[PDB]
Amino acid sequence: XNPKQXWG
Amino acid sequence: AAYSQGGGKKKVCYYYDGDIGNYYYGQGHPMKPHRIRMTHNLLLNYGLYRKMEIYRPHKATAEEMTKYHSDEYIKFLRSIRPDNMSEYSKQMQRFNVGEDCPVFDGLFEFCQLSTGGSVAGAVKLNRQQTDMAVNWAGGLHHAKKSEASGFCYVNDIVLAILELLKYHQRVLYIDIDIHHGDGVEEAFYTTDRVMTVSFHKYGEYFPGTGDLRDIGAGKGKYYAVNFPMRDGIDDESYGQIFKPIISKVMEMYQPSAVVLQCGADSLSGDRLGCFNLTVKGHAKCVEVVKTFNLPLLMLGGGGYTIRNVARCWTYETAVALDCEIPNELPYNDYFEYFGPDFKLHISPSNMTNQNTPEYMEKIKQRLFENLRMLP
Ligand code: NA
Ligand code: NA
Ligand SMILES: [Zn+2]
Repeated sequence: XNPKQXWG
Repeated sequence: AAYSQGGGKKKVCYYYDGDIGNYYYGQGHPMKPHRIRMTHNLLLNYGLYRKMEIYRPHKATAEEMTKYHSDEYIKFLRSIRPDNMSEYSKQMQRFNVGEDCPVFDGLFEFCQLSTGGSVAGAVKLNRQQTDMAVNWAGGLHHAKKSEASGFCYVNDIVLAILELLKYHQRVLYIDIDIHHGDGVEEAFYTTDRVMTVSFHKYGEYFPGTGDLRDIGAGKGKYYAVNFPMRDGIDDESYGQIFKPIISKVMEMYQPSAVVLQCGADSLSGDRLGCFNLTVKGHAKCVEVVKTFNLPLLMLGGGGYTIRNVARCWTYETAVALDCEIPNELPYNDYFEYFGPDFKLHISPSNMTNQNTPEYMEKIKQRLFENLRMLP
């Protein structure tokens, strides 16, 4: 759920 | 007591630990337990403590948590620390810790206080000693039986619902976080004793579940309800579907207790969200649920623009208390966070609402068809 990092 | 008409002001018990604000997820991490302390300080400075009972939760024990979570996962959460991470690289991946859900100092204690507030509130409701229990540190709806997810490690909601089920045949869960309440829905997907209702952005968006065709399974078929939404939903669009759906759910399911997750990342301007609700539009959901006059556990959740989280949960506490509070913010320890306006209520943005009125009515109509299938 973080657009800035990872897949979430 | 046959004269009761279900009105009246409600008794509210509120759970907060003054240590909660010091837990730190890490540099740049959007989840900030400090927002709970900001909320608390704001509502103290509005004087809302004069109108409710304030309790410090206990630290929920590993054993309380294994009423749902696996023993191995809770043992891991109790053991892992920034100083021993290197030795646990395999377990970190298995339990999905160390990326979105970091290891941080006091992780387990943070879980214990988050969970303790929700379970303590549930017990207070079961004992018929309050109408509402509030735990803004809870609502961590993504945690799964054996893994962290979505900044959530221990699912305090599932644990609180398990506690309510000791005294309540049917429990209704409602989730207005912008993200699908997947951990709660998964826990109860195959039972009719918990109906889960989630409103959320759906499509190329975390966690990827919550299609309106996900309706539960086995004895739980028709007891999961999902309302998938697009970017930009506003107060008017949300309010025109929320009260009709919840009213129909109340009519068909007749719960005896309700858990409302009030994740504030559905507000306009959230760091991670893409909706356009105001604090008033978000809090209309609390007003709607509150009018059914059922035992109600109100929880926090997401919310990543922290001045607006504090506004939202302060105003929703006031709503629970039927207390009008002024728009002009009182001085408080975090006053500079609320500039440049220093007002309680927020304005929506000019972002486009991709949820057309026809889309909203059509999804509502499809969910109404599913709700006709309850006995
Ligand atoms: Na939701
Ligand atoms: Na269910
Ligand atoms: Zn969220």
